[PDB]
Amino acid sequence: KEETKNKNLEETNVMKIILETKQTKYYTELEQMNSKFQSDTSNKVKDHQF
Amino acid sequence: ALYQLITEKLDYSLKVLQEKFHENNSMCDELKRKENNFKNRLKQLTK
Repeated sequence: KEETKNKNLEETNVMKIILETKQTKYYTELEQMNSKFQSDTSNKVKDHQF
Repeated sequence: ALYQLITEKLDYSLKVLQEKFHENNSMCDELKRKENNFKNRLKQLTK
């Protein structure tokens, strides 16, 4: 009864953290690209307005 | 794709609008000279 929980939790956590390291590898560009658009586009917007 | 094309569109639009602003300023000062000339023509006519 103890062993069932032991193996389940151990393998589950190993897989969870390993796949978490795999997954967390993918995102860097969304917010940065948006912000780096508006940062140099605010002056253009003000030009348009005025 | 949404970023680069729109930013280049706006960078060209800046020139597009500034051209018309400069030409509007030219038409405005030519209007100023024209109205001044008409008013001075009236001045001389009355004299």
